[PDB]
Amino acid sequence: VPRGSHMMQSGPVIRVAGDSTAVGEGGRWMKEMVEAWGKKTGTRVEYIDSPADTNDRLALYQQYWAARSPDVDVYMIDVIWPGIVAPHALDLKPYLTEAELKEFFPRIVQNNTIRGKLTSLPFFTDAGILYYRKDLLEKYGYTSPPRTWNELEQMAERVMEGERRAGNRDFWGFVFQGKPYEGLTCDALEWIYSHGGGRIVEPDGTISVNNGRAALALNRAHGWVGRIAPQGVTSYAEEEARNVWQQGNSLFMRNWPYAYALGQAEGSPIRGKFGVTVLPKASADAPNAATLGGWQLMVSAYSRYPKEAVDLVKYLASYEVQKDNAVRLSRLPTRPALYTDRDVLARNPWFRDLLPVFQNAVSAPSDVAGARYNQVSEAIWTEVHSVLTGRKKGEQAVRDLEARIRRILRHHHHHH
Repeated sequence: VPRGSHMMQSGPVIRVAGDSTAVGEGGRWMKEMVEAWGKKTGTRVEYIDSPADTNDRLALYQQYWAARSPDVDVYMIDVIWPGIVAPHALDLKPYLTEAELKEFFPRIVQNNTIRGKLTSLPFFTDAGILYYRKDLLEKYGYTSPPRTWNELEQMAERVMEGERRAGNRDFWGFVFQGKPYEGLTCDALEWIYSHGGGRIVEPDGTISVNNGRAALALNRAHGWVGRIAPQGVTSYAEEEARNVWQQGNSLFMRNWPYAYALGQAEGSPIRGKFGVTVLPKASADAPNAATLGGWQLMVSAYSRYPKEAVDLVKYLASYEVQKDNAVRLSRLPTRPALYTDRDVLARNPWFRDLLPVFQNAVSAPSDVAGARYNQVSEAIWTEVHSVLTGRKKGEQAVRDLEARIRRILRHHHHHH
């Protein structure tokens, strides 16, 4: 076969579908890392811009997976996607030693493990956290943020009485996401799990929510509505909550981490006045909780170069690449060691406060629900929202919610 520029060059070409280089800096950075890996290893690489919209990205990836296409080796997948994409993922478990796997938060490794397959490595993350006004806590004699829900409610009532007396009729104690949508599922998982009430649906498939601790969790949350939280909280998603908070009108907020940098912006009324920590829990013997978000890296089951693709994924999820992502882009690492890295904390000191968040991360039940996740989530947010609006109590809601999820997850073919 003759040589010439138009003839085939031998050798692998490793193709990554990552964040888009057209939108913001995340995709430009990710492509820079892929190209760096290619240069350091002598491996040709190509980069595919993925949609920023999660549903559009999933659709794009499904065009490849439907065909068992070899044309992407590495995909960047959402936290709830392992549960639906596992058959399209190479099992990474044989390629990682225990020492290597243990460097990641175990709850995020668990999220990515579906019927024993390690579908993907943790890349960067997000979870539900507590925002608190440190100025106001100091003013009212508190030296640390609340560790329990009762403390939260006590502090909220004291600070609300003092700020309303001083004349701010718009001031509240707590804002969160109470609207009947996906975000309520995430708030509710935190409430229930942090009361010792379980994970709604357990990783082994047990529908555990009909229990006394879960019921209290929900009744407690109803007890906030119109009292330490606005009556309108039952219509709030993430940005309605952030609006009240960022105006200076809430002592506490539950939200995702994106609100932190927005609150520190030049014109923000609350710039320099807040901290973050893990959400409270019912008592010291209960566990903490933070509903898990974020992104993972999968090697395609259809890759023609699985070993090389794995090498690239391990590199992208490595200590130094995650560190670069944290220092340059403020992405939250999936390695606990980075939360005490002196260079990460010099750039992002508040990251330290998130270590207990990710040590206590819990996932929505996408592992077990598969193609029926949205049905299960809708059941959860509907029943929980029924409690927040006073239309039913927690005991009935958790009973009704168990029944709803059982119907959704039941095998079609019954046998009497």
